[PDB]
Amino acid sequence: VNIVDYSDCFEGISGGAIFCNTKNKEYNIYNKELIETRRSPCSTFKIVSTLIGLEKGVINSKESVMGYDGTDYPNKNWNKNLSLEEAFKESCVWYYKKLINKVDAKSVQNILDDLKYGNCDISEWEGDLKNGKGHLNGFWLESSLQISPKEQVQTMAKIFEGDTNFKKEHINILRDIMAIDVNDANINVYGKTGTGFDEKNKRVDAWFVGMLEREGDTYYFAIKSDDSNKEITGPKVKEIAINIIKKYYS
Ligand SMILES: *C(=O)N1C[C@H](NOS(=O)(=O)O)CC[C@H]1C(N)=O
Repeated sequence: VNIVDYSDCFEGISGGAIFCNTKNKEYNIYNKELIETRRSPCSTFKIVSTLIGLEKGVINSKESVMGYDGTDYPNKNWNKNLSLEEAFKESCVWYYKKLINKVDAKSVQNILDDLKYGNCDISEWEGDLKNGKGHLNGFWLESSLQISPKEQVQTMAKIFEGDTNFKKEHINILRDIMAIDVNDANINVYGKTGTGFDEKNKRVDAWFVGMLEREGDTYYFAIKSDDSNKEITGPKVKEIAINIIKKYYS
């Protein structure tokens, strides 16, 4: 366990980072207090909800559809019968809400327990209804479910090292749709952003969680901001993450 200083890459934004290589068990941690603090995963939960949907047969491939019903949305790309691959990359909330609402709560509880997914608290299934957004809500979006950056990395490692019961075929679908283009062919980067605002503490929950492959070595990582500036989003934290990878993990 090395405590490290990635602060230059955060360019003044409050946050932390953790990178873990399970072959030689080197944990690199920036801002240990934050890295151990549980927070809502927001859209990073789509990593796990994709696997849940595949395991239960709600979806079957990166092509699979959820039966778009014509509802109007402001994001152009949500207004179509999009595939799993597209819904993941667009972070399409209606697709993943429809997916998860086809699965019984006990099945979800037992999967989260098996993954040690933070507090595994799905008690507020419908999510943070006080924000007014109705069905565009769920337990994983600033609601009952909370996970620390360290636990995210531990979960990613268990999934992608083959240490869960999820089918290898399903793991590989998730790998395919998480792949990121970082304009450097010598590293393979995979991940998912997440964006929320913690109304109680007036801080963002801005995430980028995933994995890095670089010549035999694999690092599992989680980068997280808790800044008070509402302009700090998951996509912004992904840029920070990419800068860290390029500076320190190349
Ligand atoms: C997930 O966090 N959400 C869905 C969507 N994706 O955000 S991302 O660009 O950080 O991946 C928008 C924000 C958020 C939500 N409000 O539901």
